[PDB]
Amino acid sequence: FKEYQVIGRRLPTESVPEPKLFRMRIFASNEVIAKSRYWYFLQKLHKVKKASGEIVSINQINEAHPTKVKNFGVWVRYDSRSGTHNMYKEIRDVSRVAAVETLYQDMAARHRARFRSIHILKVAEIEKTADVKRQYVKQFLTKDLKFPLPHRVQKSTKTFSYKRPSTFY
Amino acid sequence: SHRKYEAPRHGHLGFLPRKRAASIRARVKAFPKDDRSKPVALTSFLGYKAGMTTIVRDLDRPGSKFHKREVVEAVTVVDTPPVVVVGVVGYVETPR
Amino acid sequence: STDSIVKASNWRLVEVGRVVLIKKGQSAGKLAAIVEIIDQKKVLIDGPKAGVPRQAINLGQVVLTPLTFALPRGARTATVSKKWAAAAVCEKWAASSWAKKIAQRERRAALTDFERFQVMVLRKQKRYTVKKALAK
Amino acid sequence: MKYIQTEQQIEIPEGVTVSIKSRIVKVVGPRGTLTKNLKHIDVTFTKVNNQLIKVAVHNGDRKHVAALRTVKSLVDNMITGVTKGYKYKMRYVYAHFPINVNIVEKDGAKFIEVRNFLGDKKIRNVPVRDGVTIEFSTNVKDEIVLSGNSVEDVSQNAADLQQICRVRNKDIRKFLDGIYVSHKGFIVEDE
Amino acid sequence: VEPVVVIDGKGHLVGRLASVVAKQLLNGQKIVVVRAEELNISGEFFRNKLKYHDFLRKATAFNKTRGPFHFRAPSRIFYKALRGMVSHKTARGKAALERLKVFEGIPPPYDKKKRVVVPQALRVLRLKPGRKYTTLGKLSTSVGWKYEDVVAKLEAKRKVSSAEYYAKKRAFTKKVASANATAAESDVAKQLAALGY
Amino acid sequence: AESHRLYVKGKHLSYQRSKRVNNPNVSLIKIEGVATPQDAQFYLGKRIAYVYRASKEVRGSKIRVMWGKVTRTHGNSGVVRATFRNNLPAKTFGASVRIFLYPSN
RNA sequence: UUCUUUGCUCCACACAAUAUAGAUGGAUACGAAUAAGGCGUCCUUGUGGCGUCGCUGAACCAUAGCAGGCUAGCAACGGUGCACUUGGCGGAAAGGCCUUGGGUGCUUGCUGGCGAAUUGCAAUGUCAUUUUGCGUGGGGAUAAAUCAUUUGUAUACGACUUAG
RNA sequence: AUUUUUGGUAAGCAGAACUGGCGAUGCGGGAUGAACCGAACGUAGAGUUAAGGUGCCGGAAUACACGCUCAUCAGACACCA
RNA sequence: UUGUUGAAAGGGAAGGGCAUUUGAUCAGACGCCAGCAUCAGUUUUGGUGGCAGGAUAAAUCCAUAGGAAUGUAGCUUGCCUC
Repeated sequence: FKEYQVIGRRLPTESVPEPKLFRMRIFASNEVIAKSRYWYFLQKLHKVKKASGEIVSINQINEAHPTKVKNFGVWVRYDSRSGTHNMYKEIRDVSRVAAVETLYQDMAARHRARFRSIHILKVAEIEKTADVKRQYVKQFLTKDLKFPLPHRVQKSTKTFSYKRPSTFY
Repeated sequence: SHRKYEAPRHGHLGFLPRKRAASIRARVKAFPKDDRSKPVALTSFLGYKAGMTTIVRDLDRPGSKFHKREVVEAVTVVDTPPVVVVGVVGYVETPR
Repeated sequence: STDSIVKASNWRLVEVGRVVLIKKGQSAGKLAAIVEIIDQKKVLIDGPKAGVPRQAINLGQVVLTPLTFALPRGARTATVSKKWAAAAVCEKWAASSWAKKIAQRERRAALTDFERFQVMVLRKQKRYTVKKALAK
Repeated sequence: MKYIQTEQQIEIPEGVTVSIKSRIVKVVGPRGTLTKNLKHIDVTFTKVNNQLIKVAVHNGDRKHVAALRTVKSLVDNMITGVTKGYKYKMRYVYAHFPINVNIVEKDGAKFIEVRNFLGDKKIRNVPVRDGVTIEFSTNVKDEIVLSGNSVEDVSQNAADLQQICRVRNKDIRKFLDGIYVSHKGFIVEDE
Repeated sequence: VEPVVVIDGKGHLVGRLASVVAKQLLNGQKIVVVRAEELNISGEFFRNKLKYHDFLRKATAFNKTRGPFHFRAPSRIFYKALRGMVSHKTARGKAALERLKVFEGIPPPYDKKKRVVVPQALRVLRLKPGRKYTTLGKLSTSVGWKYEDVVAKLEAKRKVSSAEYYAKKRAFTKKVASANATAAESDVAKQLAALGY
Repeated sequence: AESHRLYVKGKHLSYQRSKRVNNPNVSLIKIEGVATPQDAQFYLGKRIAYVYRASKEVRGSKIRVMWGKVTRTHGNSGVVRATFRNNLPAKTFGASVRIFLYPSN
């Protein structure tokens, strides 16, 4: 995935000079998707479609600090089989994009919600700890954390072994 | 549709096939459980069927209608002239 | 007894300080110290001296090492490089039974055909003395 | 959630030993020796003080951390079994037919013969598990006290004795007849 | 690599091992499996019992002889699971299964031969710690196989004699490792540690 | 002294086939001790021979030889494709072939 | 199993075949656990202390010489074949494992001295494992079944059980 | 046969609209199948792909990555059972 | 359709297609089968070099301003082997 700034305006028809330039923060694997999604969302907010408007700028946005561990509190909306539901999940990751693709995977895994049936309402980094709601994140926010990895499964590149392989670590 | 009036099957389905027992001897397929304490002795014994006769005997069966009463029973006799030992086979237990 | 008794289970803890040998990747056999665990399966590792970039990596591609050193959590590449060189991680690693077995594989791979004939000769010269010793 | 790590504290009394290797809890105490292998659970024990032992589960679960507290329970039950032991009091409840219960011997095996339960001709044989001792206690009419070390030995002996005297083909709410565990407790007095 | 491979079938998943062995035999590698009565299946004893009873009930109605033969031995349960993964009706398949032998325990010649494992078909390496599994030693006997504890006697004898052998081999390898360690600090040993050997 | 080997041990796995249909012109050969297409690319263009023994002395010897060369790699797991001067007979699925170190580098 | 001698067999040779599900350095032996062990060491001998090891067998052992010739030695008191003896151990398919002394060969542990071409620039460039009858020259042993006849514990016919 | 659609509880039923198919069509795939998917075909070589897959049968990763699920009636690929 | 001889194959049919092995067989007496080098057409698989752009990458790095915690060293009160 990638995060893209998409500024589209509206078609400048004289009698209407300087249309109000609407910016988005689309999550998309390339520009051809990032611009198609831009139009999809702005067709749900304003009377304008790709014919009646124009993309004036598309610019990839990178991570401010792409090696600081961050608690991403993401607000999301998804079409279920029966209805639609607004969710709040908390990803812990190193980039906004890496956190979002983990959300898309853990939404697809836990509610069978595929790409077409998910809207990313917001992806806000949680400033101060004690604002982290979910325990599956508050686990990894404990002073002087350590934990083993029992049952270390090494993998051969050959069919036969001679040693009776161990699972120690 | 079903038999209309259901009766039990003719014949036991256990004594099959009903072919001619390959040998003419009897072929003991199971011997007793082999007690290791009590003295050594033969289990089974070969012999020859001679014929059937009648017997009369008193009947000790308390509760029976014929308690302490003569009853006729059919009996079959087997000629059992002493059987001569001529060998000994050793059998090892295997996964077959 | 009354010193009761527990085995116990000795493990390599996934902590801040744990140097980890990268097994699959562009690095593939370089050291890097863990600075911050993300979530049970994912870590943050920087090997400034070995020359692997500060990256968030999956745990299938790392092997925990017996060696550790006191690093503060989420410490940058400069702080890592100083605490690393202070503790002397590279020496404790090179003076391992495992590092030696990696150096043995890469050496016997980088052996020549003439040096293969030489080692063969020398092993049989050794073999003469050891079989004289095994007899007595 | 898959709980990163969770542990349970197991207290060890003043004159008992706990020997754990690979998952065989062998507790020794004043009463005697109790063994129990927990090779079915997949946890880790760690002696901290020779008087506390921490049992732990790494990357746990709902079904996994349930067992971690179970194994703390079973190991405390073993320490209780050697320190104080167990003692189950059962009462004979009969309406008309008095229950004739005594401990007989058959090839040196320790059985409990139950005869005249609802005037039943049958002689019910409850084999006493080894480590369990039976006492037909005086001072309480129609009582039987199953004492020893391992709770699973005492409890299953008491249960198997209750189960054999179940009234068949009746209203079990009128025919309230059989030997029922009144009390479950510890052997040592001052309690 | 070897002319004949010998696989210890203990602590192995039936189907996974069967697939590995089925490919080896078609590629033309002679294999014997031994300790076939310590094979393992995923899921509790009862599930695989019911799976078998569902297989038992499958017979040719009009003559229960010519119907699917239900072989009860752990060696023959493996053979069924492996013959499934080969085209046994074809001459290549017949020849492929001819390269295989399976035994309940480790008989002669194989009693004193080296025994390999197949890490991608080990229960310990594969099944999630917490899941319950079967043992072909218990299942096979519950469905008909009679020789559970004949094999337990013959294995217990072989393991006593092979423990004596190992205790002698190890006691010796102490002398060989000690004399090889007292061969170091020699001109030859330093030249070998330079070349890497 | 014991060893005399100047080829690698190949094995004739199968032909180039669909799920059903087979192509008997391209024969799939598994080389001993190769893992990936990268490791396999050493053996690209090499000369593979299938040495077999008949009962009739033809022109000095009872042994006959069916010649081929490695064309290219196959799959993800270091199998190669070989073309033989005359196609292989298919009864040799699992028979060993010899991968010579001819046209060298 | 024959004495018409010349037939049967076991072992050794040569020979004329006959094949090959496929040798082309070695199938290199603890068991048990895997939220645990291996090996070494210690001795209040244990579910014990202290080391160490793993993270693949990419190992280990074998590993030179006409596909391995002929010869002079120096150093060892070894390694390793071929045939023979010692005591044994193995029954799950033990048909193999040890283990004596000896002998006789070789040894690349190390210095020597000759030989190899012309298979012509590659052509598997032939060396393995069976099924063998074929003559040699030595050891060894010297029968049964079937039909026909007979019985009736059996029998459609075969078969089965008998008898001579 | 997708879509629109009438009768009919319904139908592998009856009857329409537009288009595409079978009929008259082999080939790769859905195990098998007139109609589905992919592609339409002189005789060969080489290369690359479609739909579909790559534990073993079976050519092709017992690939990598994040989760979910333990079922004494698990689940497993559209038309399609 | 049958007999004999000769040859071959044969685990609930046989026969057929593509490919080769094996056995028998037979025209081409005037050619058969290869290896290498340097080239052309096609195409697969590396290894390296020079540039372009983006937030003239974001970072890391260095300077600098402010701040906080899962609070570093010290500071302090408690149990006290200092």
